[PDB]
Amino acid sequence: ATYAQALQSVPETQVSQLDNGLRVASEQSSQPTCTVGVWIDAGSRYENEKNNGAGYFVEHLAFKGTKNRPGSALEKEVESMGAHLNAYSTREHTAYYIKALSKDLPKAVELLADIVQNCSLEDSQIEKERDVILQELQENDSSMRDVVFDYLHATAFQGTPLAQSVEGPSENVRKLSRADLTEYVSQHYKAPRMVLAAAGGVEHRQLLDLAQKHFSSLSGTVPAFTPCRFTGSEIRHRDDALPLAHVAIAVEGPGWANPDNVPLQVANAIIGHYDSTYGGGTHMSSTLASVAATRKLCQSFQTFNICYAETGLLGAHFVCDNMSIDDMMFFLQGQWMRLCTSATESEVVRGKNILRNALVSHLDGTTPVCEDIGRSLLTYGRRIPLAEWESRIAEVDASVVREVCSKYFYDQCPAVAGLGPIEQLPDYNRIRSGMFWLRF
Amino acid sequence: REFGHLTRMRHVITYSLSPFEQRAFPHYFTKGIPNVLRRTRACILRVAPPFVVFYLVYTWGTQEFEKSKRKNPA
Repeated sequence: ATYAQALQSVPETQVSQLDNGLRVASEQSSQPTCTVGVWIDAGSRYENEKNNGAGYFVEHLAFKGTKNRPGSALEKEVESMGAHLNAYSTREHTAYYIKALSKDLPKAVELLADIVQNCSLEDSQIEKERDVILQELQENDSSMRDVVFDYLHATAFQGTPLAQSVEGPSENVRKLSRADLTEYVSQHYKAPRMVLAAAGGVEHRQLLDLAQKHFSSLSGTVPAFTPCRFTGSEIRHRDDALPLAHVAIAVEGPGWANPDNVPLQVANAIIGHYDSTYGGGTHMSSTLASVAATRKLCQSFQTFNICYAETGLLGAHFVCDNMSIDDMMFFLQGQWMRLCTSATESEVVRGKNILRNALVSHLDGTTPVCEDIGRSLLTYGRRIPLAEWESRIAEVDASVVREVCSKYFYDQCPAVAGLGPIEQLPDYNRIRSGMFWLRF
Repeated sequence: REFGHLTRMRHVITYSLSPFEQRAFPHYFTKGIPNVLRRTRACILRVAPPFVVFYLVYTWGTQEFEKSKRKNPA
């Protein structure tokens, strides 16, 4: 039991492929509980200006009713056997997964096969779901973090489908005829862009049998996204009545490919995260976190590595009062250039340990394992074993971190998104000038 | 009087772009010249006449001084 032995003791995720193109994957270890989910390659990145929000509407109507199971009866079958049904639709992925018992796996697939292929799309359900979506859009408007992230996506991927929000504009939600939903399901829920992931106590042979028996009727054997562009800009929503000032600044990072993710994820791990309710505070290793805790300069800050296929957003999002935005910008940018110019070996080792803990802690529990299987099959084209992750972490050193940070951070036009009392946010010229160090 | 509490403002959305992604001289002559003519037309009627009356009085004073220096046939 020396980590490496444990890493090679993790059961592998066998992958099979039906004729239709559905990629079936399973990982049985011990558990009597399982998480089985269909991952679609659909999302807001694929919808055009008129179809924006169609994926959200389809996800909303997926569980309400099907063809074989009329309406609420579906929920009954989920509740009667104790299964928990859930769905999430990010910008480039969609997923419907149920957590059930190992015994209920033959049924677990069937309900899923009902949801993805033959939904109901009942007109009255659409009519009520329209109001539901409008109110949910209001709730998300109240969500200041989500609003800031959507603003960042809008101002970074300007003029591209990536800038489109997942929920879509409120004007679109009104029209959204049933024909549009049917067309979107037809040309975005095809078999090749499906991964049937199943974690927990599922046998891959049994999964293959059920998938073949329940998914063969799907389309067997074209807009396939386009490389988006980065437009370094900023959107400032000066709303002084808001209590805090949410700010997010990001740069063009790597994609799902481009192994530079591994070093950069280390560098972000060096910056770390911290909010008001934390532990050591001033004693934290991160210089930014220590300074913020010492001077009470923040109520929160986080480092994000949002990475899509062709590109992605790599940066930091912080929540602070109106009188600390400028100092925060200075300290965050200074930490970025400190990593770019002189990373040091000890900091890189700390980041490597933190990132090692991240993957293993995340890959705990049936649902996160199934989600990782689906996301890895869709994005990377394979489920990357934890041993390969360990090797990639090991290959990262101070020089590699310095080089990759200089490639992605040093002298780059950033995309900024502020919201709240953000009048003290430094002007974009000042922010960009902070992205190059005269001393170096 | 410094950034942070200058005033209060709400519901204002502002956009801009990096100086490294947009032209420094976006059609400097396509709309620059029409703008110059527009501003010139706006200010010419209220700027010129005070200067033109000065031009006339300067010329008249100079010519009258020269004439006065000439002899006045006596």
